[PDB]
Amino acid sequence: LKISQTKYEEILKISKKYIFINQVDKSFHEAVDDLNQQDFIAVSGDGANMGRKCKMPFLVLSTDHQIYIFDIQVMQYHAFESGLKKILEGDSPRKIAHDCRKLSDCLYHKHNVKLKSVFDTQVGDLIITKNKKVTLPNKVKSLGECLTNYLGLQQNTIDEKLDIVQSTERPLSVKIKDSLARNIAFLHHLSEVINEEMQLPFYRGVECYIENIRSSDDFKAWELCGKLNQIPKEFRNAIDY
Amino acid sequence: LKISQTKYEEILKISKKYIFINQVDKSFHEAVDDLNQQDFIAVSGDGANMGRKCKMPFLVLSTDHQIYIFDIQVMQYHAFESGLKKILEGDSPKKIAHDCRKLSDCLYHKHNVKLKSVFDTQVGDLIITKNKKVTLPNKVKSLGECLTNYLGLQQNTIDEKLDIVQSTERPLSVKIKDSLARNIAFLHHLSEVINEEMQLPFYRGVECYIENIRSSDDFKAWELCGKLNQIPKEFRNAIDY
Ligand SMILES: [Gd]
Ligand SMILES: [Gd]
Ligand SMILES: [Gd]
Repeated sequence: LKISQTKYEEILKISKKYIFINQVDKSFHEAVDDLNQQDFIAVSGDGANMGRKCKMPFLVLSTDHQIYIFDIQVMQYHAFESGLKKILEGDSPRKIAHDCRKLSDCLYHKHNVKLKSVFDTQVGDLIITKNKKVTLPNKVKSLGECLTNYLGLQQNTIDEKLDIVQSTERPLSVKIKDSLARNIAFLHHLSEVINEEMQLPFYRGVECYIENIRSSDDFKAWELCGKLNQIPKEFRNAIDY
Repeated sequence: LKISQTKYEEILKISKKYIFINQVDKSFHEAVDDLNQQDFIAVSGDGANMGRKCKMPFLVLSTDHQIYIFDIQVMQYHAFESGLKKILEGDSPKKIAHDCRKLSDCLYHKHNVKLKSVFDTQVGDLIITKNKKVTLPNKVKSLGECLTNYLGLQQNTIDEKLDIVQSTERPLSVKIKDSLARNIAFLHHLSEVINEEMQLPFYRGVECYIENIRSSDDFKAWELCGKLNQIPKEFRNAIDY
């Protein structure tokens, strides 16, 4: 694990505590209001794996503290008109996704929802790789490959083959709901790690600031307190790469 | 304004709804628990403007939704031993600051708190500027300048010269509390804007993903659904500058 044991356990608990929503009722509106209080929500690709060829049977969204499964098959367009569309189309919250290409296609052509304002962790991995290796790799990384690489999770964490027929059977099984929740549970976290890893020069510049006065002897420190309109002398080399 | 009118009004409300804490009591523990639920908290530089030369009379911390003013002059080290130290020295939450140089100095030498894990918006404006202009500027930007530049706020938003004598008199005046709260109110939002503006290639790569399949005709779209281990054909061009 590259995440803490504490944080891992907290996410595992979140994975078990999902809320399933299959009517536009008070729990729906409470979910929509919680999603709208966040800077970032995560959206799973589960349910959109055929792009524009098929409607989504469900839509999995989370905050950093709570996972929601919306039963799109049963609520139909009502779930979108009652708040999900504005969430997905709006600037805020930003949507975290891992490879939103098919999600975007499915939402637009099957649900009339134009996804906008996304943090894509697959794109982030490509940016981190380019920053390090100068050129892009020839292939992209799966969500599970990223969860292993960035968080240290075991290789089998994501259930990648949900069965298309069971996903459309109702009542929706507990086994499928539990898989959907586990498959989204680490995505919020992944995004925070990838965002930091994208910004290595920035973070070196921060570390220069945090130390610049604090580590100096008194006379030096007092001289620097009078020169705060200036960049620290070691800053340019710090952020260099 | 470069922020929405709605968001502006939300932040001005937060600025008025601060909580003042001057004893290690139930409100204090409530605040520490709230701050520890967050990915990011902000920390104002107000109170630390002489670095190591003087103790902080107050410490102002905020979440995205709530401002807290802690009376360090009255609580003294109890406030740090009761939860503030671990917050400020821990990896999580990350602390947003604008120019943490003196804050870091004061916290360590006057309060035995080693600030760690910071997102510094002054550093972030430097990174943005270097990205755009190739080289670093010859001066740094104040918090007020960055608020105007990035959020569109008016020039006099920050009260940059708190009255030293009223800052150490108790009861702490409403005028000083109100200033302290106004001076931190916009810092969380500033950090979110600066974080996005640091990452322009990333965001163009994201827009490439959102459009790649969605904008294609059906034939192309379906071919692309069979080639998701590959990078979109225009992605390099998108992320190039
Ligand atoms: Gd988080
Ligand atoms: Gd309370
Ligand atoms: Gd925010």
